[PDB]
Amino acid sequence: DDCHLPLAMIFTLALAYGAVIILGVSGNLALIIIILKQKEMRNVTNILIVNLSFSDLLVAIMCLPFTFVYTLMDHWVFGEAMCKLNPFVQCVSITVSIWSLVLIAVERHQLIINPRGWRPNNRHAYVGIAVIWVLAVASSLPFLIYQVMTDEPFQNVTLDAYKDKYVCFDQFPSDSHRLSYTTLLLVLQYFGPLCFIFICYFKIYIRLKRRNIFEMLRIDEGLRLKIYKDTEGYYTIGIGHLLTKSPSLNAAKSELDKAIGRNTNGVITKDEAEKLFNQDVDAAVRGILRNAKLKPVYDSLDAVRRAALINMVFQMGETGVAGFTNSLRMLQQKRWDEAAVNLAKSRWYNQTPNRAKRVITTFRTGTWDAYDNKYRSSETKRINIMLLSIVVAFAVCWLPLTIFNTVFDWNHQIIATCNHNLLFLLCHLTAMISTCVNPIFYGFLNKNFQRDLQFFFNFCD
Ligand SMILES: COC(=O)C1=C(C)NC(C)=C(C(=O)OC)C1c1cccc(NC(=O)NCCCN2CCC(c3cccc(OC)c3)CC2)c1
Repeated sequence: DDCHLPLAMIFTLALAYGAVIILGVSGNLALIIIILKQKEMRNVTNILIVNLSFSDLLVAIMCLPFTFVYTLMDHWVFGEAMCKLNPFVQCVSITVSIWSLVLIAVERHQLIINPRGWRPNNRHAYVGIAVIWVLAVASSLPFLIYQVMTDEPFQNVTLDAYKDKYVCFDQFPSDSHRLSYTTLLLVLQYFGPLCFIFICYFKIYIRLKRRNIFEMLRIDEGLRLKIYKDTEGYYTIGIGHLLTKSPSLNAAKSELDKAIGRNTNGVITKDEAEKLFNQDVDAAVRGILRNAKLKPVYDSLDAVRRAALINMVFQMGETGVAGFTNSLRMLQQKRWDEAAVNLAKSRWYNQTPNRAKRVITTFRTGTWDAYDNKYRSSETKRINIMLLSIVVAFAVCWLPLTIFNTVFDWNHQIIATCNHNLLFLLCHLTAMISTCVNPIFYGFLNKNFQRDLQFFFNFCD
């Protein structure tokens, strides 16, 4: 066989695997214990995170050490029971994690669409996790059924006359049966769901940008649920939405019952106000793009700075903002500090300083730091970025082993060498690291958990 694996690699790997056990097993068990006993911190997202780290506890116990030890041997010393479970319990774990991450993305998407009235009773999450586990066990079953432990190796193993040497290998009906199962598993259970997860998180980001523009105008133009007479003298409702220039209150009430399409009687809801504000934002955007002066300036700006421009259109109008000739020129040319000086030298700034000072600070920094009251928008931005990073870390971790496994499923004829076993252990370890990314991203990036894990570890002493 001309084979020779060095002990300089073996011990370094044993240290690396042992580190991923003590960081994984403890971290995933700490994440569970904290969320479980800490009631009210056990929300739909957190319940699915406990389910996610429970599967990562199984692959760390049932699969991780047995695969490493078997690789360094020409025979399976753990029995038929541990042999058949190895690909099954690993597959179930990848699948449960995939669907639990899918469910988290759907829950986060429902929260960004409707945060006000979304009060979910955890029973739908318990229903989800049960369906996920039944779906995972079912789809993974052929690995358990077709994994074999026979003392009849395909290849020459080292002689041992006193004991019968057994080998743990996959023995599917045929190569087409194995390859067909494996390719739709990889496509429909790995790539497929992941694509959908990223689709949701993109849709979350897009709807969050439009709701950030809502919070900006709420603080400035003001959110009113009753038909009120504005500075001009005409009837308005919500965030500066004009009904009619008609002086009759009943004539103005008729426009609201037409805009909403419901018998309002002068009173509308918080959600009803956001729906019309978003329509005005689109109407303003359409106008800004129709405006030759304001179109190159809007196109130049980022999401935050475009909102500062929209806030200005909502206040002065299109002909109003167009009058800021030299200031818009500077904003177009990305001179944020120079433009902040010029926008303060206006008749707009002197008249409405409180609003202007905020709009100017947003045009200079390019962030919602001017509107510090909006800290609720800043928190869910951090949570969704962390949750997306968990998905990417999961996808990247398993990707080298997923490639190694398919490459050798199509090239099943190829004999396992010392170079293959080293490459496999480097892929297996990277995949095993996914067990650690769940508590490290939910600990060192989550503010609630980092202080809580320290007030539990030091409390034990
Ligand atoms: C829903 O997503 C999934 O279910 C999976 C993903 C995403 N990610 C991994 C790592 C999987 C896994 O661990 O599932 C249990 C399965 C999966 C995917 C594709 C393909 C496969 N193929 C097989 O298991 N073939 C059966 C043959 C497996 N052999 C791979 C090579 C290995 C080996 C080991 C040492 C040296 C070698 O050199 C030739 C070869 C021996 C076992 C699995």
